[PDB]
Amino acid sequence: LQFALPHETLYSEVTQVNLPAKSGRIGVLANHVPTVEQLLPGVVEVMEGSNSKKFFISGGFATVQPDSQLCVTAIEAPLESFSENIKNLLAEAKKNVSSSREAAEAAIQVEVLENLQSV
Amino acid sequence: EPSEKPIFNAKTIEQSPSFGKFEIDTDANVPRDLFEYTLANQMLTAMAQGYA
Amino acid sequence: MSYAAYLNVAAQAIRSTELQTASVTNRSQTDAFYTQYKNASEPTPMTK
Amino acid sequence: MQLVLAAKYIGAGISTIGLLGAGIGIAIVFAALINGVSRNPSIKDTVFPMAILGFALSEATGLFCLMVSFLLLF
Amino acid sequence: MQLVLAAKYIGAGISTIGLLGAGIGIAIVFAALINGVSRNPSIKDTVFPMAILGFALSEATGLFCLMVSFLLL
Amino acid sequence: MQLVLAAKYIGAGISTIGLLGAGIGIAIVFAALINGVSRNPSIKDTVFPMAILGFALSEATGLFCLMVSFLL
Amino acid sequence: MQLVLAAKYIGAGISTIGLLGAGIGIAIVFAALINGVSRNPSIKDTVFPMAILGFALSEATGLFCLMVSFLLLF
Amino acid sequence: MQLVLAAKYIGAGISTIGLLGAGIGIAIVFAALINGVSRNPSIKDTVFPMAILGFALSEATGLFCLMVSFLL
Amino acid sequence: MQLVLAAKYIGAGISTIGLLGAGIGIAIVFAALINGVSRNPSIKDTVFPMAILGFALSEATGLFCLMVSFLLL
Amino acid sequence: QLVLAAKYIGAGISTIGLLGAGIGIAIVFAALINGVSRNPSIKDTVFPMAILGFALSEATGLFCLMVSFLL
Amino acid sequence: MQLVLAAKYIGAGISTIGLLGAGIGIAIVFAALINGVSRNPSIKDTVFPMAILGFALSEATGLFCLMVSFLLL
Amino acid sequence: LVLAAKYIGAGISTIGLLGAGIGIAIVFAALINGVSRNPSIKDTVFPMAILGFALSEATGLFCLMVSFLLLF
Amino acid sequence: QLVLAAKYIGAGISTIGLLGAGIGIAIVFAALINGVSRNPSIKDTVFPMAILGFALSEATGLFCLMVSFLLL
Repeated sequence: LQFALPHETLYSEVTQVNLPAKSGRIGVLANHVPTVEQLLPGVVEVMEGSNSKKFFISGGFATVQPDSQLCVTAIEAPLESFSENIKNLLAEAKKNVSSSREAAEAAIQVEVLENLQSV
Repeated sequence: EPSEKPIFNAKTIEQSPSFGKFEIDTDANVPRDLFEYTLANQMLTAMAQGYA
Repeated sequence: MSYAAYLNVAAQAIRSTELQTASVTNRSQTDAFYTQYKNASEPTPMTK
Repeated sequence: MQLVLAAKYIGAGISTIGLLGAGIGIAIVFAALINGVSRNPSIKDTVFPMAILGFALSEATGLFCLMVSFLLLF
Repeated sequence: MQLVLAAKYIGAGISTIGLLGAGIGIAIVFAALINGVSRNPSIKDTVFPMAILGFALSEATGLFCLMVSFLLL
Repeated sequence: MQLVLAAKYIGAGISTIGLLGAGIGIAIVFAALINGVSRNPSIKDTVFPMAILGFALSEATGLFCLMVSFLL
Repeated sequence: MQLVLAAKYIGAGISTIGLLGAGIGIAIVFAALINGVSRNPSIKDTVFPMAILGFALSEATGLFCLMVSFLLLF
Repeated sequence: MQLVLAAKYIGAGISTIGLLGAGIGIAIVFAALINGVSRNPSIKDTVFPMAILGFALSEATGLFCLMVSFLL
Repeated sequence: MQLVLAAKYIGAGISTIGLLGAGIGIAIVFAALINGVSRNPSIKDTVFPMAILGFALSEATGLFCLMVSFLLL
Repeated sequence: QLVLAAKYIGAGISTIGLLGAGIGIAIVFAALINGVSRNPSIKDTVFPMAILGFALSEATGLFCLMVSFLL
Repeated sequence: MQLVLAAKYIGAGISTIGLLGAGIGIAIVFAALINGVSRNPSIKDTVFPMAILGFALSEATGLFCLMVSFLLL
Repeated sequence: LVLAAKYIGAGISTIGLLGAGIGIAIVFAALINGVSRNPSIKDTVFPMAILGFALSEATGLFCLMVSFLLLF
Repeated sequence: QLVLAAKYIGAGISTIGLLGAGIGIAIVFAALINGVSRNPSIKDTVFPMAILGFALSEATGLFCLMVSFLLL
């Protein structure tokens, strides 16, 4: 129902959502305050009572609704059953590009990369 | 069917009647982003539909 | 890239030998070109 | 026994400075009570039951403080 | 009888420092009242029932404080 | 006397510390008044017809406080 | 005698200024408690405890402070 | 009579603590004025018309406080 | 020593104002503790261990302050 | 020797009022830099209002240091 | 002779007010430490190596302050 | 008495530094929070952490002056 | 007799100024950890302004402990 990538849409009833917001992590719950926040490039998780399932993400927007439905939208995304050397060899080329408008884009890679290392 | 759809910008987003209901922290350019990303997203949907 | 695209570099640094079977390898290759237009006549060509 | 009466009156006046704490104290709880309800939804119930419970526990400062001043005037 | 009268006057002046608390106290409630209504919509009704119920309970500091100073006069 | 006159003078000086509260008190209400109006729309409306009410009730501190010093 | 009784009464009044700290202290915990729950829903358990646990540890100031005043009152 | 003069001088020094309230008081209104203007829509409209109205009402603390010190 | 006993009692009362700092101090730490957990998920782990480490270091003010008053007793 | 003695304590008690002006300046300048962390109005608009705020808050200190120097 | 003993005791009590500053001081650093970690990523290392460094530099107020009280006691 | 109240007067003067001490902290706290927003450490804001600091330690210099005046 | 007595009260009254420096340090270090919960300048920018802020705020305490130790 409400948690979509443009190519692949994911989730539907929820007991606890954890998100990596604009200003630090947050947790929506059974009744929560209606809010919009930019979603920073980091991990996320769903809940169904006592069910642990964590995804990574690119970033985007979250929107807690008055009608109580939470909508989470990102671009790309299983946890470690998805993303080491794939990361490593890329991290090399990343840092290299930074020393180069063009190298500014690589700045974006360092933070996004460094984050993923922690998983 | 030839169709149209509205994109709204930063000012329109702040000024919207029920924007008050949403406890969006005015913590730096927040409606701006929502626009900049509703322009890409809306555009996509149109293109997907247009192509298909 | 942008913010508009922020999460398309965070999704394309985070793109780069698994899921990339068609799907993602192709989500990464875009073949678009822009050209600005002036007084009929154009400006010049460039990759998106 | 004039000093015991004299220092009793300064003592009662000095006791009143503690109400500075209870006075601001009540304000702080009610302020956050109206700010939290500007974000809703649980007006009466949830947030209102605690705000009176918070007021009671903060005016318990004032009643234990006015007691010491009234003790020293009686 | 010169000391009981003297210490009564300092005692009344010392009692006035408690109004520092009630003075700031009122401000705090009213400040949050206008800030909350800059978010809207429930001003008159819902919020105003508490906005001044909070003023009453915070000026009850001042009236119990002015009483001790006026008692020492 | 000369103690009742002396202690009346310190007593009058001591009563002036209560103005610390009303001085900060006004500022707080006016501060939140301008910050709430940086957010609109009701300027000379709802907000301002309460900020003066807040000022009055916070300078009622100072009037009851300057009374005890001028009394002494 | 006399001076020991006199300074005993000022001493008891001076002790009451410490409740300024505990009075504001309670407020602060309860204010953040209602603000945190304006984001829900850990109403009972999680928040309510830490609050009452925070209230207890902040009124432990007041009970150790009212003790010194009541010690000098009796 | 040496004590009415003595306690007149401590009484005038004690009166100066009340300026602690007006000194912070002005700062509070002015800080909120510049933070609200970091957001606009205008400085020349609505904000400043009260950002010194607030200053006046908060330095009215200091004038009533410096009066009691200069009186003693 | 009439005065040594008298100034001992005012000295013990004057020592009690330091608890104003420890009383407010505890509140500040616990307030930020509940606010941070209103954002989650670090209820157990991470935060609570700093919540009573911060409380201990702030009530160490009170125990070193109550000691000076009880010493003058 | 009492009017001279109480003159010196009276001059020291007057110095506590600077606590207010000392914190006061900080508040206006702190808000000045935080507001300019949002821009774009450093030269004109904002910096005018921040010396004006400083002046009116150190006017506390000048009226307070005068009563201490008076005594 | 005797007044030097009396004013020593009040002098020791008046020295305890400085602990109001360090008591609140600790709380401030620890409160910000738990709010910053309700945000991350800087839990162990980066933030904590400065956090108890902030505690030490703010309890150095209390040790220099309890020193003057214990000096007069 | 003139030497005695000179020493109490010199100790009472020191409470004014409570204002300057917190004062510096406030400016520097806002300087580091504003620069957590960037990009202007070198130029703009940090240069003024010395203009704000100087005007706030001018409190302490005029304050320590009255205490050292009542020392010599 | 009195010069020694008021020297001891004067040394105790000097200690209240540390209330300012004690809170002062906290404020700077608090904003230092909050600003770094946002990054990326943990080493350089962040701490060079912070430790410089601590020094300027403990300079209150050193000029304050000096007046107490001078009177003791």
